[PDB]
Amino acid sequence: MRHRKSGRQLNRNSSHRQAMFRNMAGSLVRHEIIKTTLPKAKELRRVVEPLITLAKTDSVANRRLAFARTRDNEIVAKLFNELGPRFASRAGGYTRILKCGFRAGDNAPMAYIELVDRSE
Amino acid sequence: IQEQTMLNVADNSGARRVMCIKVLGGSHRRYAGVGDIIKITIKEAIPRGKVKKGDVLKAVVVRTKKGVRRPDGSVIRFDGNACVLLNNNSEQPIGTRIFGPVTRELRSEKFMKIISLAPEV
Amino acid sequence: AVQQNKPTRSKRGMRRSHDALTAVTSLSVDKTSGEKHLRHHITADGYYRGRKVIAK
RNA sequence: GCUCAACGGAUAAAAGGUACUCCGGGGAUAACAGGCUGAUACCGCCCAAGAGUUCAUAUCGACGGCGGUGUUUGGCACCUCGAUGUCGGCUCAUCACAUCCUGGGGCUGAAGUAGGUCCCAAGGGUAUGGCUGUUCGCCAUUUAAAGUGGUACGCGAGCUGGGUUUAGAACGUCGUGAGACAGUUCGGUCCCUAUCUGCCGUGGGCGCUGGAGAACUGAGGGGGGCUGCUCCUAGUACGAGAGGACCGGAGUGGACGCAUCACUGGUGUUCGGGUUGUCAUGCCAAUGGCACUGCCCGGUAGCUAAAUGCGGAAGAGAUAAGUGCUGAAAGCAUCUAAGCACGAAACUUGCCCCGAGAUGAGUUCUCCCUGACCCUUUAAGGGUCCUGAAGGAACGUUGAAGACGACGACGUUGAUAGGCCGGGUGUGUAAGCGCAGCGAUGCGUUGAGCUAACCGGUACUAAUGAACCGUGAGGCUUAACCU
RNA sequence: AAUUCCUUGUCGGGUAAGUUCCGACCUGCACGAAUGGCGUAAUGAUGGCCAGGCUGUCUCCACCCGAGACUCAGUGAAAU
RNA sequence: ACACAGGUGGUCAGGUAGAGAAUACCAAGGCGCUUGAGAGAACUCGGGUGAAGGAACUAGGCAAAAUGGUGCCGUAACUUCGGGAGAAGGCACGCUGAUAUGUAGGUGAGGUCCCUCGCGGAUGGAGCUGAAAUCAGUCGAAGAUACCAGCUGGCUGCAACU
RNA sequence: GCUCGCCGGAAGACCAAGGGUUCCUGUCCAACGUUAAUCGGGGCAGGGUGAGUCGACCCCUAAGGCGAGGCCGAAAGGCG
RNA sequence: AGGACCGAACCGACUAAUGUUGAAAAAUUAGCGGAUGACUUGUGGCUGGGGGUGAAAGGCCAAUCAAACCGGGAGAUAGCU
Repeated sequence: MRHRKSGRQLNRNSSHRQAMFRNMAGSLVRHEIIKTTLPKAKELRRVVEPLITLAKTDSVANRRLAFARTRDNEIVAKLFNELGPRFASRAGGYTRILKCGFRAGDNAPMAYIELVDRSE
Repeated sequence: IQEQTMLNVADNSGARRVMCIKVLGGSHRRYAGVGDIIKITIKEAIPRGKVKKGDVLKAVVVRTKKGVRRPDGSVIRFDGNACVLLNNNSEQPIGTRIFGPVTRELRSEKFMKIISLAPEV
Repeated sequence: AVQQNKPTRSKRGMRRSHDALTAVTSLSVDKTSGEKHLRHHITADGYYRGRKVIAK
């Protein structure tokens, strides 16, 4: 059974889950608000928010870890230069989820996941 | 230990590799390996040993890879499975000298002679 | 595997008794724009609770 | 003029194989199963010649007799030939008692130990292997015992196909030959998405008489009922010795069932590290992809067993075979007829689970609703406006609950999830820099750096105020009580 | 014996236990010399047996990872 | 019968590792296979890993597990002298540096000389490429590190064999 | 458009067979596409296939076919 | 040199599992055999039904074979359903 277990399989293997969460976190850092299904947003909190908690401290090894995750140097640069000072006083909850309407192609519960102090 | 288990022999008179044909004691006892007595065939024997190949006689397990559990939770695991050969009717040690470690679990009745002869308890 | 006798339209209706849709029964009304929305959902013009959360 | 002798004579004239088969029919007719029967088979009882030192019945029972079961070989051809799959094994069972063990007894040619035989008793239990396709059987070693039968010789819309039981091939035998064998050998396709009953789980509606939230009573129903060995009694009783108690106690096991993860481990593709080959991030360095998680080495939570705790009882009622007391019929006598007391793992309770849909719908505690009007075919009703109560339901964050419903926790009067801070754990001294070294590499910083599902804290993020359902004092008859 | 009904014949051997196997004996129901008789190195997706390694075949199952199965949206059969 | 997991002759053939047209990762180039979204029961399919035992399973080691490469030792009963034979059993494999600023070997610009004086020969002898071995160091539990890649031996029947 | 994954002695590129307009452009989404479709190999129009050197045709044969006369056969016809 | 050895393409089909209203009117996934030859494949052609062809199985002759398919006799016959 699934007792005291965390993580959502999302009907894909572990390599695909890690690849989707890397691409998804890069998209969230770049755009700062994205539309994704609600379970994927709930699992996205657990990959985007550790990167910002890393990015509160700026060092060479920390830049290398936030490169090893998500493998995108522009996302590393945004995480360390633009965000970080954006979220330094904030103690968690950098990402906020707003449930939105159902997808037309298939009835999926959808949501908007956004960084909290987005300007617009 | 189980049936179809090969064991080394601690004692001298018992010779080399032995196989457990039956787990004595119990109606459907599957696995017995601490102080239990098992019926034994001799699968391979050296001629200096008194017993010979194809001979059935009892034995007592003295070393088990599964290992005993002590009351505090300690697990003494001995590498290799070992037996001390015993007569069928008497259940007394054929071998004059026991070799290798033995456990304090074999302290009851005829196994007192085994822990007396064996060096490390 | 197969049926031995043909089920009745009565049995079809008794089986389909629980295939009846559930209405929403409550549609929340937002404060800053009185348009109705699903509760805990955006207003389809872009508001959650009193604030314009999404521009689109 | 006919052994047209198949003698009411098919023609003057005619043998076989088919497993390579095909067609029309039949349960008119065999094979499986069921059904009638029970000769046979099994079990029981009757007489008792006798064997038993003598003594028919301790135990066997001659010649004969009478039944019971459906239980083996059969008899019949009632059912299905517009299809009821064949032995065996695997998985899962369930019943009878003609009881293998354990329980209670009687006789004994029962000193004890151990036996034989018969009666009562179905609660539980009732092996693993060598051989062979095997049920069997024989054998090895267990065990308290390794029961006998029914259940389509239980069970192929559950599994298998070793066997008979197709098509290829060979051997032995038969036949001229095709081929055949109540012989052998090798090989040889096992379909089904569950409508109904049935079970196993889990829910919606309504009822239970105003509506709610909880706690229950227990009518019933289910589970569980096994047993070994060592010691004390006690080397006592018993015994010529040898040996040796089948009362009453205590410990420790085998098997089984339940729960749990503190230990011992297992897994741990979501943690850490090593490393082969290649590709990429410009490059060195550091990383990421891919190759079963690339291959490994360890591993947290969770689940788990091989790990650990516990339980099958004691007791009470009524009993069965049996054993009696008093006691007449029948002055004695007698367990029974009037009475009375014992007596088993069986029965009813006792232990554990469900359980008032227990329509016989029960009880207790608490909560909440006490406003008008109109019409009327008035035990009764319909409608309008105002009012919506306790509470439920929905929605959201979710769970050591879960297929989905359901159940439980929380919703800003907040620790419900994620995040964040600290710790624990696990891996094993990260990156970078410096030093040594020709270099691989080593040393320092450094038990460092990462670290999950864990523990303790923290409103940073999402749990919005509503809205919905539910109403407005609850029928009619009759009794203690008061007008 | 690809053949022997009785038959699981009998001796030696291999296992605790061997209706299988090997060497045989000869009492060949019912072998026999081109319907070939008997041996034979190599070869065989051939038949039978033994052993070592190896292991979830098994004792006795356990965890994890994916595709179904369950729930929601769209399309939407079958035999009977 | 289908926008069907099947069938369909020939041509071309990059890098690295590699014997290779195996295999792995990628060039050029083309694709994600025309239903998705959740949860993370039983059960089914395809896998990974398992304490102790290890064939007790079973009609039968069916299936899984296992062995696997090169170099070098070695290696039988019988034989039809070929065999059997990768028999069986095993050892060394990584990286660095030195031998040797890269050796053995290959390929060959200049210079010089000779000649049919030019697509000529000769010590032609700079660069380029370069395997294997020995010694010493060094890392990990493990160097065929992945994919790839044999299980082995004995007795018998039949058929000589492909 | 940016990432990710897959093939890469192909799932890449080209000839042959075979198909026959499926190629390109515009418009549409009734039916087909196992879903939605703005998309399509779907509907509807309009375009597009340019050779002395590439194939065919052609010149020449193979296996073979037909085969004047001819031999044979009841007729059809067989052979050459 | 080898109807030699290991092994891809290629040819075949030994075991297992899945599928068996399939993806498929014999396929898929792991293993398997042969792989310089009694090999394999393309293009034509030839052999026609009581006939062909067969390293032989009642095998094959268009998903059809103990005598193909199509039309005719033909409304064969059917003491059978």
